[PDB]
Parts: sequence; structure tokens; C-alpha cells
Amino acid sequence: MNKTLIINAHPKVDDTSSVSIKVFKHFLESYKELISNNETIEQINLYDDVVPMIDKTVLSAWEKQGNGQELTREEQKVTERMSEILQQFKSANTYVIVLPLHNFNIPSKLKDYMDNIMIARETFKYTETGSVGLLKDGRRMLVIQASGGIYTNDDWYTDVEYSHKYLKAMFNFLGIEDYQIVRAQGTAVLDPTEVLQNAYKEVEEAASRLAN
Amino acid sequence: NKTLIINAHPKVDDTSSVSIKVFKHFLESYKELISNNETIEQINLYDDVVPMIDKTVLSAWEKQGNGQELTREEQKVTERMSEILQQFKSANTYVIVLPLHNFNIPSKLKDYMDNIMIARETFKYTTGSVGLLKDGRRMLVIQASGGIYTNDDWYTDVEYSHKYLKAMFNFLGIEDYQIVRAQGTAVLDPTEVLQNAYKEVEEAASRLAN
Ligand SMILES: Cc1cc2nc3c(=O)[nH]c(=O)nc-3n(C[C@H](O)[C@H](O)[C@H](O)COP(=O)(O)O)c2cc1C
Ligand SMILES: Cc1cc2nc3c(=O)[nH]c(=O)nc-3n(C[C@H](O)[C@H](O)[C@H](O)COP(=O)(O)O)c2cc1C
Ligand SMILES: [Zn+2]
Ligand SMILES: [Zn+2]
Ligand SMILES: [Zn+2]
Repeated sequence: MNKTLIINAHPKVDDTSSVSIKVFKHFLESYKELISNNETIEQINLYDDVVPMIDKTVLSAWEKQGNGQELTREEQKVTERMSEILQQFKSANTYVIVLPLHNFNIPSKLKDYMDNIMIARETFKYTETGSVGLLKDGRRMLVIQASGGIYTNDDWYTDVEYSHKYLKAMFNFLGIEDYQIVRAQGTAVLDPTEVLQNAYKEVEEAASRLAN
Repeated sequence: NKTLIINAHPKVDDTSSVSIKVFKHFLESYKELISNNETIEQINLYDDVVPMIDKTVLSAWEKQGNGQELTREEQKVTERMSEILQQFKSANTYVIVLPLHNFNIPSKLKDYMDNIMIARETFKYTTGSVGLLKDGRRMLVIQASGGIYTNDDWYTDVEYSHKYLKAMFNFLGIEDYQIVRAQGTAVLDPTEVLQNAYKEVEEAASRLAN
């Protein structure tokens, strides 16, 4: 089965004033021109859809599920939603993450999302040596990130680009080694034309690559 | 002179939590050693209002930049965010308590970071950015983790919780940073983890109260 999952981590969701949403929408345009009829596309909007965070209730529920105790109606409701998010994630073999860079790390709701999809025995497992990803079946990820600064000049900025470093480390771990990030970078330093034209060109290439 | 405890544990107060036990041991030692004229404040991220960056916040910020009028909702959220910022700026000693969930800081702790990293307030675009909190402030992070992160292996390379916090607080001008790793809760006996962690926070308490 061929399914593409769009993980939209932008707080504005669909507002085209945003650089990363424009770039994504241009990606989506090219991608749909090129995919098969056998290819489904799903999207989760992290700032619009319900994405449960790890809280007392979730930790309590996960404790009980280890003992085999009964869950309260609240624990059932939140664990069920988290199961839907996990299974939706495992159901896809192409992923597109869209995010603005805010304070050198992933958006908080994207952290909640990671907390839903990094699940022992589901996307990774523990081993004698340590732990190992379970999603090693040729999946592909494209990250689209807009940023005010430039992160490819190998300087202090590069060193604190934790958003990219974390996402690549996490997904590489789960088994996704075909990874590309498109950085619509330098929005605070470069001509809007230059930033956008370069990011449109890059996601056009990505669409072509991902559609084969 | 004020100490600010930033509690990023979703369980808040539950002593089944290793990071909370270690914090409470720290706090009890600290309270014994500090002076009368010293205030301790605490914000519990999972039991308080810490605005996340959403549509409303972003729009409020754009309107503040265009000199446009704010809606009541935009007003209310930005007022709460400036209250959090000022509470953060008001303190010279900080304690962050967190469990390690998925190799990064808790999501509410990122929200908190988004409230306190503010231009012209805790840093300034300037030639480069510089921190405004360069007045000898101290930062203690108490972190509980299943794994061990001090062996200089793969685990060390993905400990983004510590790496991020240290980089952000250095950037704000807070260079006196110390992390207490109550680590190995997935491999060592719980009493073994606690004994070492308790000694670290007892020395931290003494050093910070001095
Ligand atoms: C609250 C906030 C925090 C930001 N933090 C960073 C940052 O840490 N590094 C950076 O390069 N740009 C930062 N920026 C600039 C944004 O990344 C830049 O405006 C980007 O174009 C936003 O993407 P978008 O247009 O899709 O929303 C920040 C902007 C805001 C509003
Ligand atoms: C959802 C979840 C994610 C976790 N992720 C990590 C991890 O990425 N690295 C690690 O060393 N331990 C991880 N752990 C183990 C916890 O860090 C460990 O249990 C720690 O003791 C929890 O802190 P606490 O006792 O203060 O709640 C995770 C635990 C849970 C429940
Ligand atoms: Zn287009
Ligand atoms: Zn309470
Ligand atoms: Zn024992």
C-alpha cells in the first residue's frame, strides 16, 4: 500500500502568509500532478486536530496497561486517540513534515506528536544491546522548515539547529534513512524572492523524487 | 533575591517520580540553608497556564508590530505571556525539573521557552545576538532518564533535552549551568540512582545557598 502522510506542525495551519505553508502548498501541487491513483494522501494538522500530550492521565493509563488494570473512561479516551495517531503514522510510507523554526527546536505540538508515535514494540523495540527502530522498510521523509536565520554556513547557527538535528536523529533511529530537509532559510536576511524561488525549486525536485 | 523553580513534570507532585523525589530532596536542603529575606517561587508547567505559540499569539505579535489594535483574546494571551517573562526575569536562581521523554524537553517546557525567549527582554538582536541576563544568574537542571547519558556514545549524542537547555540559557547569558542526571532508572536499582542524585542536589543546594 502507498500512502503519504502530511504532518503539518504550523500553528497557522493553512494561512498562506506563512513561508513554510506556501512552500508546502507548492510541494503538494507538484506531488499530486505526479502520483498514481493508487496513492492516498492523509494530513494531520497538529494545531487543529486533537494531538494528546503526555500528561498525568496518559502516564497513569500507560502504568495500568503494564499491570493489566482497568482504565478510567478518561484514560481510555486519551489512549484511544493516541492509538489512532500511531496507527495512522505506521500506515504511511511517505511523510512530509511542515514547520516554522521557533526558538531553535521543534514546535511543542510536534513534540506531542513524537510522543504519540515513538512507542515501544510499535515503532522501535528494546534489545540486549539497546534499542532498534522497527520502521526499516524503505520509508521516506521530507521536512519543510522555514527559518529567519541561515543554518548551512557551519557556524553557531548550525550547532543550535536542534529542530533538524532532533527530527533527523529520531526518524533515522525508527528506521527512516531516506530523509530530506528543505530549508526555506534566511527569511530575516534575504530577499523574499530568493528564499521562495529556491524553496519552490527544491520541493519541486522532492515531489518528482518522491512520486517515483 | 529570588529562586524560581520551573517544574516541567507532567505528574507535578507525585513522588513516584524520580525527578520529583530528587527535586524535593534538593528543595528541603535548600530551604534549610537560605536566608530569611529570600523568596522561592514555583511554576508547575502542567498545572498552570503557559501559553503556546498558536494563531492567536502570532496574530497578536504581528499586530503589535504594525501598531494595530489587539482583540480581547490577543490582549489576554499576551498579558499572560508578559507575566511569565517578568516572573522569569525577576529571579537569579533557576531550577528546572524534568523527566526525559523521547530525547527532548517536555512539550510544555518548549512552550515555556517560547514565553521567555523574547527580543529586547532576555536577549537582543545586535554584531550578533547577545543575552541580557548576564548578571551572575544560576541554573540547575534536575533530569531523570531511563538511560545513561554520560558514556559518550549514541545516547550522549541524542540527549537533546540537555543540549537545548544549555545552549538556550547560555545564549540568554546564563552561563552558570549545572545538570543533575538521575539517569539509568531503566538499568540500575532505584535506590542506587537516588543515592547518587541526592548527594548531587545536596551539594548543589549548599553551593547555591552560599
Ligand atoms: C516566536 C518566534 C521564534 C522564532 N525563532 C527563530 C529561531 O530560533 N531561529 C530562526 O532562524 N528563526 C526564528 N524565527 C523566525 C521564523 O523562523 C521565520 O519568521 C520563519 O519564516 C517563520 O516561518 P513561517 O513563515 O512559515 O511561519 C522565529 C519567529 C518567531 C515568531
Ligand atoms: C513516554 C516515555 C518516553 C521516554 N523516553 C526516554 C528517552 O527518550 N530516554 C531515556 O533515557 N528514558 C526515556 N524514558 C524513561 C524515563 O526517562 C524514566 O522512566 C525516568 O525515570 C522518568 O522520570 P520520572 O521518574 O521523574 O517520571 C521515557 C519514559 C516514558 C514514559
Ligand atoms: Zn505553486
Ligand atoms: Zn495543583
Ligand atoms: Zn532495591
